[PDB]
Amino acid sequence: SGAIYVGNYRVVNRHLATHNDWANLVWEDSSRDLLVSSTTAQGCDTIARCDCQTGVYYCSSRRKHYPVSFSKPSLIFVEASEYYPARYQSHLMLAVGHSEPGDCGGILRCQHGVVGIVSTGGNGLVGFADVRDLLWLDEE
Ligand SMILES: Cn1ccnc1-c1noc(C2CCC2)n1
Ligand SMILES: [Zn+2]
Repeated sequence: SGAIYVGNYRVVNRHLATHNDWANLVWEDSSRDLLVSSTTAQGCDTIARCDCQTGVYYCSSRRKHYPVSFSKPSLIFVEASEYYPARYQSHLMLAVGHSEPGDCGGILRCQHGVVGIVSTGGNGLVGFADVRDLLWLDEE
């Protein structure tokens, strides 16, 4: 679990969205595993606007932050997970590192702020849902 809190937006894994997130829906995309909902209190997070391929992500299943190199956001085939089938996911960035299903929502951050959240795992890779293309998170 985990979320990005930017302005009055809450960014979560679409597969972990609550009834409240769906009841207060701003934007969702099953092919990115991303859902954004509206918040009452404003958020502490800034969004990276950058093409950085180095950063640090939180791994809840290790209680650790790991510096990683990661691929640019792409359309990637992902093997079946306990929360999704074997399928293509878009705007996905891969690095070498530990990602279990409960790691989804852990933040990946660079020198420019929040890059994305853990979305995929297994075979010693960790996939992140990029949010740096979502410029609209930075206003309204
Ligand atoms: C409707 N739509 C479709 C694709 N992207 C959007 C979207 N992005 O931001 C928003 C507005 C910004 C304030 C909430 N909608
Ligand atoms: Zn950056």
